[PDB]
Amino acid sequence: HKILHRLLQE
Amino acid sequence: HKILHRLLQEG
Amino acid sequence: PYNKIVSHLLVAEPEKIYAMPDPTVPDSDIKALTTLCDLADRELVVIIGWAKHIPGFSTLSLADQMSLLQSAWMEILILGVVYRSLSFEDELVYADDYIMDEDQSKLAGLLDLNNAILQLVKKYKSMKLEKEEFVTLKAIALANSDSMHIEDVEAVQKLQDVLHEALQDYEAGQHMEDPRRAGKMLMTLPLLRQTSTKAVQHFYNIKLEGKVPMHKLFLEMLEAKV
Amino acid sequence: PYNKIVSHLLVAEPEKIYAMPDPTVPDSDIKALTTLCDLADRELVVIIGWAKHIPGFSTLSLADQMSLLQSAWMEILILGVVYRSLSFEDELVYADDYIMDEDQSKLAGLLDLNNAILQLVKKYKSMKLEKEEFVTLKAIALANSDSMHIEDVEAVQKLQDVLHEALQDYEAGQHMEDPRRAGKMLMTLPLLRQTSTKAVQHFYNIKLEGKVPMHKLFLEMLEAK
Repeated sequence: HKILHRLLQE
Repeated sequence: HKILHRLLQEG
Repeated sequence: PYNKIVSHLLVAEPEKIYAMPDPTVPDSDIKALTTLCDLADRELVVIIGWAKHIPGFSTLSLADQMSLLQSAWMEILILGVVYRSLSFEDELVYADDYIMDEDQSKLAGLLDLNNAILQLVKKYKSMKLEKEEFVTLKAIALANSDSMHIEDVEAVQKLQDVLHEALQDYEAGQHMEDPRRAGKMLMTLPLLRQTSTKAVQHFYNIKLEGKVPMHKLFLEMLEAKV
Repeated sequence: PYNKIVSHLLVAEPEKIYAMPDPTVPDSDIKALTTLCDLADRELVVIIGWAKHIPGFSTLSLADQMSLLQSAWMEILILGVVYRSLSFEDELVYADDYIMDEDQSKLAGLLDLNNAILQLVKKYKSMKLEKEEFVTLKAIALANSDSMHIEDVEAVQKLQDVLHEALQDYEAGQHMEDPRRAGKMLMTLPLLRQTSTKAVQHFYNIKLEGKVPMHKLFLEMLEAK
């Protein structure tokens, strides 16, 4: 649930 | 698939 | 006032079916499952007799009539459980004499599956699913079963269109307030398909575990290469 | 000359992608699987960027945004493969540089799944699916993901209405000769949902197996509950 969190967070 | 075929054909 | 087909599907709607769990047999996961599997078997008999009333269905080839039912039987079953449960909360009305709450489910090892079915219930609850929409949706799910082995593709597409039109007719004459209601109804079919294949898989495992007895018809539908 | 949302989605369509199989390695299932798994991971970074451009999506909460994607990502991937295969026959264009046929599939251990994805193709081909309908349908599938972990159901339900209304408006303007066109498009979502969960569980069997290498995102989406 981290990567996806990072990409969307941009 | 025999029961199905039978119940269906009945009508 | 509206659709002749919807009126016809309303009259063809079967009478209530009961679970009839043995009051003498003590509760357990096997009692519950054996009960649900018995209810299903009888339900299927009724379902097959019902499909013959769907306009244009009985004119397809026997092979096609079988392919559609073999692919959609559990969706038709689930839809019925869902509809009977609209007026309840967190409970599934498999039958008037067999209503399952959370605990009843956990004990039958059906918590996940039932929670999925309650997701469906929740959606129709919010849309205030009417009986007319319910019967039409069942016919549509059967016709839109997506069976691989279909003979007369065009005849099945025609069946889908006929039922789809009946649904539009109803939503336009009865729900002018929401010009997008027919589509919202159709957009619920995916979750129905999802939950259904999941239910079919779960009861196949029970079949393999062999600890629960089932009748020939219910077994035949599980077996079917779909 | 149609709908704003539709136009917006046409423009927002991601740039074409490539499998770029490795010449050094001899054709094999592990190679084929390692390839698709490699492509998919890259396509996912693309999808996440694209999703943020769907009208209203970014509006949701990160939590909701995430839930939808972990739930619908495989449907999106498949819809792309499906749309690309429309001009072909009994073939699946996973990428321009990577087209699979019956034999390639079975040898890749995917003739049953790819045979299903072609079921979708057949349906869309007989309907004459247009790019406008394809991009809108892809967004609808994401918004109509049926995730059970959503936080603001109403907000997501609004995202759905916007997208659905766009599809209806589009169909009402460009395909007036068929009053049910929009509905028929929506009626294809079930097969997409089915084919999509099948594919996911299968590639989960591989991840658990361990004979094929996968990247951090693709895997993250796969362990995604």
